[PDB]
Amino acid sequence: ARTKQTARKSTGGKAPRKQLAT
Amino acid sequence: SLPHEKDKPVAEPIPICDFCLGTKEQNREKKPEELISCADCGRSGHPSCLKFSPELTVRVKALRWQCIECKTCSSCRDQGKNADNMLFCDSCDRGFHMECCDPPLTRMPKGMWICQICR
Ligand SMILES: [Zn+2]
Ligand SMILES: [Zn+2]
Ligand SMILES: [Zn+2]
Ligand SMILES: [Zn+2]
Repeated sequence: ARTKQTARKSTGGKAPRKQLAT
Repeated sequence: SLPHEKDKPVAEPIPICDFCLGTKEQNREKKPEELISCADCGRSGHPSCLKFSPELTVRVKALRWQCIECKTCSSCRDQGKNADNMLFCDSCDRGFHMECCDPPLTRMPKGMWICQICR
């Protein structure tokens, strides 16, 4: 099954904060 | 939809994927792909960046979908100390604490898992 933990690894995490949309 | 999801207001969607920084016009393959957006925080992702199957993508677009961090248990409505081990349904992406499933689960299910609403 998927969990919060495994789903985080699947995306690889957001792009760096200063590059994200405001 | 569930009663507590109905008419519960949704946040303004951000029209950029938080994973690849593309818009609906350009995913990582430089092709158009509509975003999905968290109902609670408004942040968005391409389904391909979220690693969602086409079938899951269709279903979450019809539901008050929440991102990984905003996801609350569909039974108890909490996140809580056991949030990191909340199960995500492979049909609808809703979250359930193992102890809030019907029946309650002591160990993580193996393989694809379908929640009590979808099963
Ligand atoms: Zn993307
Ligand atoms: Zn969110
Ligand atoms: Zn719960
Ligand atoms: Zn489900």
